[PDB]
Order: sequence, then structure tokens, then C-alpha cells
Amino acid sequence: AGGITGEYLMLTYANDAKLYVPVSSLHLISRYAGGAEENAPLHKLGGDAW
Amino acid sequence: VYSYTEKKRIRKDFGKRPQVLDVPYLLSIQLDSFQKFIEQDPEGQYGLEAAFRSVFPIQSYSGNSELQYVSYRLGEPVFDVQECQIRGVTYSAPLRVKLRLVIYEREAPEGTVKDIKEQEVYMGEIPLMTDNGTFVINGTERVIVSQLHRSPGVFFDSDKGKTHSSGKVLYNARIIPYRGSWLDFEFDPKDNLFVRIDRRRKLPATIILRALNYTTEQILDLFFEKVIFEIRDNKLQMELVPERLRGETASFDIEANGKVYVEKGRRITARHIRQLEKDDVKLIEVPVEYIAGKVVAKDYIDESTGELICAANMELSLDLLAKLSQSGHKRIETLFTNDLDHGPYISETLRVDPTNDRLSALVEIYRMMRPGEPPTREAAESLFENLFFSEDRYDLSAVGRMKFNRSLLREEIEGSGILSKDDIIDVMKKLIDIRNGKGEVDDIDHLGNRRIRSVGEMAENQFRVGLVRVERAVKERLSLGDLDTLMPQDMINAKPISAAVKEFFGSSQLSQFMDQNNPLSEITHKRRISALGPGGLTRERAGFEVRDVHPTHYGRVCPIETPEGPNIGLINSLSVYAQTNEYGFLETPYRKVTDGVVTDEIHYLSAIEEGNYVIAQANSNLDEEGHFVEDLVTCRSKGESSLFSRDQVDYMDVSTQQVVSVGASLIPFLEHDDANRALMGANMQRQAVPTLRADKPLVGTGMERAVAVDSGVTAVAKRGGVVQYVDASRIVIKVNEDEMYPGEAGIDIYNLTKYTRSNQNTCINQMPCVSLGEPVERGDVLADGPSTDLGELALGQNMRVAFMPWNGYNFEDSILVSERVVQEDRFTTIHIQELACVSRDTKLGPEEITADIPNVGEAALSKLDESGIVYIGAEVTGGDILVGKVTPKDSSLRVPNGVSGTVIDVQVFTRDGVEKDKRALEIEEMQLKQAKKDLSEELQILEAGLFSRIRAVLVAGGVEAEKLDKLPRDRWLELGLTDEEKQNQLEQLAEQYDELKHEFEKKLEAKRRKITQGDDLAPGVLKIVKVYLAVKRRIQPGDKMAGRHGNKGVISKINPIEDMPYDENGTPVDIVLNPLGVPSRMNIGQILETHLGMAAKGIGDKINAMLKQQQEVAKLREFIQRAYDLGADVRQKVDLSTFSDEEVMRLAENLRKGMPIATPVFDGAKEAEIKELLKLGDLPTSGQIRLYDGRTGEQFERPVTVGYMYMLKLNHLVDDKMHARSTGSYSLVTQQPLGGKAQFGGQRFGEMEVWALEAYGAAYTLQEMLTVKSDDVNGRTKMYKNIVDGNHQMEPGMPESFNVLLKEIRSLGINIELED
RNA sequence: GGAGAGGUA
Ligand SMILES: [Mg+2]
Repeated sequence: AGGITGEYLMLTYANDAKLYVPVSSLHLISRYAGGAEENAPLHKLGGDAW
Repeated sequence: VYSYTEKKRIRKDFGKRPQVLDVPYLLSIQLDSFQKFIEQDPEGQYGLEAAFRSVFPIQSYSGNSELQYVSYRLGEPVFDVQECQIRGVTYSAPLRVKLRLVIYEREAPEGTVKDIKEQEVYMGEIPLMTDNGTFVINGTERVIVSQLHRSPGVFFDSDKGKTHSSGKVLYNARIIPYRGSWLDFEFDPKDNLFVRIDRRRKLPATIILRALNYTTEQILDLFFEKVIFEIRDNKLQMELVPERLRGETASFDIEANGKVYVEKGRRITARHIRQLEKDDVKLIEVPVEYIAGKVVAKDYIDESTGELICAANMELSLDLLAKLSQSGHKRIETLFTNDLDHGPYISETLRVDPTNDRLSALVEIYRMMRPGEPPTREAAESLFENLFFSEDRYDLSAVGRMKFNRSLLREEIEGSGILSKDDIIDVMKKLIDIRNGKGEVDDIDHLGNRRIRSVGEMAENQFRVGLVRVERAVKERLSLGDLDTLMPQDMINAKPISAAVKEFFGSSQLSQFMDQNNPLSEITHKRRISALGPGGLTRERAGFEVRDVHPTHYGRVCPIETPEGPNIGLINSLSVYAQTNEYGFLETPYRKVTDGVVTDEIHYLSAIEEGNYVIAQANSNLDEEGHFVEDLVTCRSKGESSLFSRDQVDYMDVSTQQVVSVGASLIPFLEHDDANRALMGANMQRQAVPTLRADKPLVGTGMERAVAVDSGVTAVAKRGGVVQYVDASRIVIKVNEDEMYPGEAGIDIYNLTKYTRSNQNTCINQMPCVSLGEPVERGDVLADGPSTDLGELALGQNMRVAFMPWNGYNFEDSILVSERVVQEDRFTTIHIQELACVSRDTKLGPEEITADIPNVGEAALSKLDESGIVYIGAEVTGGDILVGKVTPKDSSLRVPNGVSGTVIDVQVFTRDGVEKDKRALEIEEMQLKQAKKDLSEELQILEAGLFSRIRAVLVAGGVEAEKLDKLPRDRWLELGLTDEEKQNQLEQLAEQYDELKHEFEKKLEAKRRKITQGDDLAPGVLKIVKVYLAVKRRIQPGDKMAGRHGNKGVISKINPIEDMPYDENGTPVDIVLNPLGVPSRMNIGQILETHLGMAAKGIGDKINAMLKQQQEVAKLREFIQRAYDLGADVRQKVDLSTFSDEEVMRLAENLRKGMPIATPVFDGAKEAEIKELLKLGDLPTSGQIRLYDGRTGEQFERPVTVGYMYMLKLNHLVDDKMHARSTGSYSLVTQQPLGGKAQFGGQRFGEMEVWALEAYGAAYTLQEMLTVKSDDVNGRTKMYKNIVDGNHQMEPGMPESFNVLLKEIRSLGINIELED
């Protein structure tokens, strides 16, 4: 991270756009609530409206 | 010892040196540079990794986030090379980069992370280099020629006394960065050191010296030696080092220690310094007149009042000395000066300097860089700090740092990329040292100072120049806030990157069009070393000296291949074995010689390192143990040949032919010609048109095979095997069992490029030179390209030449030519032209390509189809219609005036959204059928390969030959076999077959999506149609055909076969040259080549006669053995005892037209071997036979030279030059005829051509010449009416281009008029 | 029409 090595969590989204999040900020992470754990959709993270 | 393919026809190699190093890949410079460009670099020094690590990571201005970089990956090209070639688009790779954006937390301190995102994002299409070295940019193959420019570093120099009206030399020093601002120091004629940045206004160097946080005391410490002055009670006991006394004048009683050493009136001798140093004397009692005008070093201020007594750098006087001695100062520090060895050049520049403190220096510099702009304190320090000492706006690369340290006699190869204080101090120190007398300045033409900048480096610099813009935009928008939902596709924009790549590869100063009318022309164009370009000199601003050959050029740059005309020696070519360095300098290989034996290890010596050692000549007689057989051998030590000892040498030359280029080393007997005429020959060789039937050169130089295979024109086998299917169009190679891969077993297919258009309107084809079922090795040619024969270069034909003057039909340089050479159809060449018709959008709407053209009959439309396009294969002549077109009110394409031809291909492209006519659908459907045929034929031939592999691995482990074919070839797994790793091989083969099943069903439909797509075009055009015409330009009076030693000549009469000189056996000579061009133009190489060709076809006629009547293979074997023997210790030594008695007959068929002879360049065939070879033949050994005349039938006394000289037809055909005009169209602003031949243009009666008519009495001719025939628009129509009415009479008038002058003078503030 | 490059004498 510019001279500071950190442990992050790679969560992949749609169009395989990766997203690494800090382990300390773990409370921004939750399990699926749609109940489609084998068929959940894949959000475009940033957004398709651009 | 010899391969099967080279047993087909083996060239007799003369020459005596053993080769210790083969000629390398001839295109290795381009391939190595571009594979340093696009290839993943782990260390991060070469290629896109270097530029990305230079620029990325990019911070924001606020610093709340930054964009970093992970890796890059080139996409698969959307089209391959030949489809990009047809369509008219770049052969390009998309660049997909893994960018990574952090997000910091705001209220958290500097360095914390909210979030980080990563994706593969695209920027820019980069063109890929093709398999040979060319870039396909818009369907025109272009080559980026290498540059030869100023190596960054520091260069000391002196304009040799031709300035200042004095004869005084003015040394100067350039600090040349790789990228950034140059720095110049120079001496005034009055010994004042000056600086300038970027050749702006000159300043003294003390301003840039004080701007580095320096004051005057520090400077006079730095540049100068100290002399101590100790005022004591008794008359100025001064501390004097005796080494400062040498060469100087005595000025008083030099008496010390109670001893009179030196009287006045002496020059201070050696023995006086000797007695001062044995007497150990450190102080001399001197009078105070020795401070007549000397300078104090530092500030001296009072100890009690604390006031200034004398300033630093002030010339002391006796009152000043009194003030110093009265203030309690004992040490007086003076700068040591000297007439020769210590000039005080810094002190007067401090005197000239109007700056006393640092802010004054910075204000002066900020004024000097940007005049105007009233200076502020922060801007000046910022400007000077980013001018030289920032990693962004200044950069001496590793090459710059190498040259910078190696110049100053430092040690380290690496250091800071930017300048440092110590560096600039060293530059002033060394420059003043040169001015004092020690040290030495450089010569700028030395190849230690000139550096090859090839295609990878220039493209990387252009890509970085683009990347600086996009990081700037990213920095702008990233410094714009609310980054929380943002992704790195809208911050980066591919348009600046694609612009800065597309401009350079598309239209640059060194991105030039491929000279593609040979294999040789393209392979000598990819090796070209241009000194032009950005960062280099220009054609009309180049002196006599840079054009000249420097003696450093030996082995790096060829000295005899060079274009003639305005740029001599700016367009140098590489030598044969020469390499580029790690850094870029030109290095040449040399054999290492030990104490007395020439070894075989070779070192690639650079340019600077060539001077330090001593290197032998190329042809030094060594004999079987590495010993130089003489004692006085010729070497070069420091740019000077001399006879040195047997036992002083350091290196040996790798070959006799390492001096010359590859374009020049094909010249046989090059050691006999001139260098002027050999320059004309080796430059002339690159324009030989590919003839109809390529014929091998009888006298080659052994580099013919290397050029014809290193050029990518011959289709060469990748893996050896047995050929299984030869067509006229494709080659099927079954791979041998040892070369076969386990995964992707298969076979090999080659598709041969048929009659397509080379870049200068000649044809290239590939004829297969192998018949069915033949063993092929790796690296073997299979398909001959244009003007190649069995994988050796064959640019022209080889025919019978007799050197007699023949009745004035070959007067100056002309070439009398028998009609047998056109009857044999051996110089008539194909020329394939391209004619395109647009479908524009104009006012009153678009126009059609329909057949209904006004005012034409069935004579015009008799060749067209219904849809407006001529039939493929229709022969047309001039003035015809190939494509019909209309205007909304006749804008049809026509064949241009004078040419013939057969239409061989028609390509229609249509823009997307416009309906395609029935012709376009017809072309599309045979295109789709042919593509389905290609993919299905590949699939089923590869299916035959897979099933043959399966049957090959079914010969053991469960063999039932009948059960192979009970069930068909589709299911060859479920028959009887033992389930082991054999079955694992069959299961790998089965999934490979199913993989090909998938690949066919997707690749055919992908090809459909490519074909059916109506392509992009220019904005405005609906459909473009491009017909390809093909002509056979035969030969005629007027053409220019030449030799290989530059005896160019215009063929002047196709003489009938009967009239030609014929020998007593009756064979008529094909070409009768002129002997007169030999004693002046010193090309005796053509006479020896003629003699050697005559010997070669003497052996050819003996083998042909021995085969015509049937004689056994034992006669052929011994005769060919004797022929390949007979050298005076030659090196070839081919053994026919191992030839299997069909290969002798296969070789003897190929020698029935004359044995090829190889003569290496400077290891040539001597005259004695030629006499022995002629004596082996039944020919007279003097070379000259008795010819009879064709007409008189009598004997020419003084019998004449005949032979077989290798003649090229140059690409200046007379039908492309001959031009005429009576009256066509006219130019717009001036009513004069247009120029050129593309427009129907008349010639230019120029200024020197008007003085010739003034020089006669001729005036009315001149008056009609520049009024009526050209510009008097009232008068040129009346003239035309006057001829057609049969009355030659002129109305002179007044030319309208004089009225143009009147308007363009009167349009200033100048009145100009005509009087009464 | 203008640049850029290469070529011929
Ligand atoms: Mg001429």
C-alpha cells in the first residue's frame, strides 16, 4: 500500500472486477440475504449507468 | 556432412579462411529491440514495465488516494497480418493493464485504507511487429529504421581556431541529457567561463554555481590551490610549495634558510626545485612587491571594530595590506595562478557576475529562462530545482550516466539519473583542466559517442510521451473529489496513448515505407542506420566531416553501401556481423588471441574498447596451430594500420567480410573494384526487379542462401519430416517421429502467398521447390519467393556477354541486346497495379456503380458485368472502363493512358448500412465457400494426421489390423487394447480430436462474422472498389539494366539473333557491352566475373554434353569430383563417395546449366584458380575467344572477351518514364500547366533553361515559351485555334502569372502599376 | 495544395 503491507479480502464482482477490503474493517461485510447462495446475482460494483 | 536439400545443387566455395562464426540472423537488431519492447520484464528495466514503473504510481494532489499498476497483457490481435494487409488497418494488439486504485481514509492520518479496487482496463492499440521485422500500419508495410544519434553524456569539444579572428581555440562542454534540458559551458576568447541552458542567452557559469547554495569563498576553495602568506616581524615569510615554481621566471633574490638559491634573471630550472626539495624548504622570505596584483581568497573583517577590510576575490594593494596587517591578521590566503597550468578563469567570471547572493542568481536564471514575468522568490527556486534536479523533468539514462562517469575518469557505472552538484563541479573542473593543457577533447564522429536508437526505444519514448498526458489527466480528475464510486476506466483515456503511438508508427520522420522490390532490398532496409530524425542532424545542414567515414567504422558500419546524392553517409548501413550493445553502442565481434595462438572464443568488442587493444587484419596468414607465420603482421592499434610484431596482438578479425554490409557482400570480386563504382553497384543491387523465372547467380559470394532465408520471402520448414502433399498453393509436411510433440501432435501446413502486390508494384509469389515424398530437415526452404532460386538469392539473369564495341550501338554506356533474351522470355516482369474507385457522398446525393453510363456503347460495356465491375480475368488495354460510375446531373474509373493488362482480382468493400450489390454478394459467397474449404480442408487433413497417429500407436499393444477398419475411423478407441498409459496416449489424442471438433465449429462461424461484416471506411464513402491489374512489361530500347559492379546502361537496341557476334561453335552472344567503361570506372571485378562465369558455363556445357549422350554415373562422379576439387587449398572439400547415386544424378541435372561458384568477398578466387578451372574445361585459358561477326561473317581480329555476366533489370522502366503533353488541364491560382505525370503535366522550362535561350539570339521561341505555351490564357486558346486553322501566328499578350505578382505586391502596402 | 521519406541523372 505504498510501503505498508496489508492483509485484504478479495471479493470478486461481475465482469471479474476484484475488490480488496481491509481485514480491520470487517464489519462492512455480510453474508447473502437473498437465499440464493448457489444462484446469487453479481453486481457491477461501480455501475453500468456510466 | 551435407543435408539432403543441399545435395540438390551444391555451390563450389572458394576461399581459404575457416569460418569461426556463422553469419547471424540478419534481422536480429529489429527483433531484439521489439522483444525488449513487448515482453514481461521482471527486473523492470526494459519495455512497457519500465515506462509504467516510471509513471505509476500516480498520487493525487490532495493525496487522499493514488493509482498504482500491477501488470500488463497484450490482447490477441483482432485480425492477423494478411487480413490487416488487405483491409487497410493496423496489425495491432490491445493493451490490457491491471490498474489498482486505493482509497485512503480522510480523518485517519496520512496512510490508512478505506478500500482498494482492481480491474483489467484497456488503453491504446499498439502495432505488433510481424514475423520478419515489418509493421503493417495501414496495409502499407513500414519499417522503423534505426537512428544513430548523440549518446547522452558530456562531450568536450573545440571549434578549431576558426572563430574570434584570433586563432585561439574555445573549448566547450555539453551536458546532454537523454530527456531534459541541455547544459553548455564555454570559454570566452578573453578566458571567461560562461554557461547557457538550452542554447538561450549566455550567462557566466558563476550564476548557476551560486544557485547551488554556494558562496565565493567556497568556490575559490573548490577551483584553486592555496598559497599561504604569513606576515611576521621580518618581511613576509611566505609559504611556497616548490612544485608551483616550475617553468617560471625569477623576479627577486630567491634566498631562503641563509642560502642564495635562485638569482633574479633565471628561469626556475629543474635543479633549483630539486635543491628546494632536498633542502626541504617550505617558507621563503619574499618582498612585498610579490603582491603587485594578487587576489585574496576569503572575506577578512576586523577583530575589534568588526568592519569589512577586504572582500573575497579582491586584488590586494599595499594600502590594503596595511589595513590587513593592522587588524591582527597573520594568515593571508591567496589563489595560486599560473600563465599555463593554473589559469584563474573563475575569478574574472565572479567579477563579471552581477550576483552576490543566491536569490540574485535565481532571479537572473528565472529572467533568462522566461523573459518578462516579474520574478518571485518561490518560482525561481522551483524553476531551477525542477530544471535539472527532479526525476520528472530531467533524465540521464543509464547510458547517459555511463558516458558521464567514463568521461570524467570516475569508477561507478551507475548513479543518480538526475544531475547532482558534484557532477557539475566535475564538468567545470575537467573543462578548465582541458583549457590548462592536460586531458583531451573528443571527436564527435567516433562511434563511442554515437548510439543506435532502435524501434523499441523510440516507440517506448513515444509511449511514455503519451503516458505523461494521461497521468496528468488522471491526476487532475483524481484530485477532483468524491472518488468513492469511481473505476479506472473513466480516469484513464486511451485516446492520448493511441494518438502518441499511432502518430509515430503512422507518420513519423523515421517510420518509412518499405522498399520491397527484392528480398535484398527489404533486408537491407530493415538494417539501415539513419542519422536523420529527431535528435539528429539534417540533409542540408550537414558538413563535410560527419558525412566522411571515421576509422572507427570498421566492422560496425559498412563503408561502401551508401545512397548517392544529397545524403552521403547519413544513411549508413550496418556491417554483417555487427551487433548493438547492451546500451546501444555498435559492437563488432573479434577472436581472442592468446600468447601466440589465435583461439576461437570471440568477444564482441565495443567502439571505445577497440582503441585500447590491438587487433589483427582479417587476412593474416595463420597455419594449423594458430601461429602467425610471419613476424611482421599488419594490425590496427588506434585508428592506424601498421606492421606490428607476431607477438603483440590482442584480437583477430572474425572474417574477411565483416567490414561490408549484407547488400554489398553479395558483390563477387569486390576486392578488385573501385569504391566509387562498388558503391554504385551495391546501391544499385537493391533495385533489381524480380524477373519472371528466377535464375541462380553463377558467381555468388555464399551469402545468397543467408539473404534468401533470413528475409521472410521463402517459406522455410519449421520441423523436418516428409512432405505429403505439394500443390501450387499449399505445403503439407508430415513431421518426423523425433520432432513430434506429445501434446498437439498433428502435422504442419504452409499456405503459399500467390500473386499479390509488393509494395512498389511488383509481384511476389512462392513456387514450391520440393516434389512429393522428400526428406526435409529443420531450417530448409520449401517455397521460393520472388527472385529466389532454391533458397539462395537470385536477383537477375546470367547471360553471355561479349566486351566488344559494336558499330556504335553501345556508345557511351549502352547495352546492345540480342533478341534471344526476350525470345527466351527471361527478363519480362510482372507488375501488379491497384486501381480504386470511390462511392462518394456529394450534393445531389450519392452516385451509383451501375452499368448504365451515358454516351457509351457496347464497346465500352462489353467487358463489364451487370453490376458495373469488369470480369475477373478480362484482359483490358488503355482507355477502357473497369468500374462504372456516374455524376448526378460520368465519373467512372478508367484504365490510365498507355498501360495494358489482365484484371486478376476485384475486392469490393462496403460501409455498414448500405446494401451490397449482386457482385458483392457473389464475391462474399465464394469467399465464404473458400474459407469453409480452407478450414474444413485443414480439419480433415489434420484428421488424417490424427488417425495416422492413432494407427501408428495401434501397431503394438492390441494389434488387430482388420478390426481397425471393421468400425470406421471415427471410433478407434473401443477396439481391443490394454488399458495402460498407451490408452492414456489414445485418450489424449481423442480429446485433441474433439478439441478440433470444437475449434472448427467456432472458427468457421467466427470467419463468417468477419466476412459478412461490412467494413469501416472513410466518413462519407459508401463502397470502395479496388481492381488489381497485372501487366507483363517485357523489355525494349530505353530500359535500364545493370550489372553487379555498377556498370549501369540503357539497353539501346533489341538486335536480331542473326546479326550478333557468334563464336566458332556458333552460339550467338546475348549482350554486347562496351569495353570502354572499364578502364575509367575501375570495375575489373566485372572482367574477372565474366571470366569466372565463362569457366562455370564451360563446366556446365561439359556436364550437359556428358548427360545428353547417355554416360554412366561413374564418369559424372569423377568429373564433378575433379570440378569440386582443384582449389589451391580451398575449404569446401565435398565428397561424392557418400552420394547415393540418385543424388549424383539429381545434382547433375541441376548443374546442367552451369556450376554455381562461390567467391567470398575478400578471400576471393585468385586468377590462378580461374586459369585452372578454365583449363579443366575445354576453353582457352586467356579467357578471350575468337568471335565472328553476324553480318560480315568475318573474324574480329584482336580476339575478344566473352563470358557469363550476371545482369539485373533495374526498376526504372522506360514505360514508367516516357511522357508527353500537348494541352491538358491547368493550375488554379496561376494559369500554368500542372506538373508531374499523374496529372497530365507538361515539363518545366526552368531558370537555367531560360538562360540558354537568352544566350542564343532566340527570342520569339522564348516569348511563346513563357507567354503563349504556358500562361497567356487569352493567347493559348487563340494559338490552338490558329494551329487547327493552319496559321502559325502568336498573340503574345501579357502572362496572367505576372498579374498574380501585381496583386501580391499591391496587396501589401505597396503601390505598383504599369505606365503609359 | 502543403509537409514527410525515398529514388534517378
Ligand atoms: Mg547521366
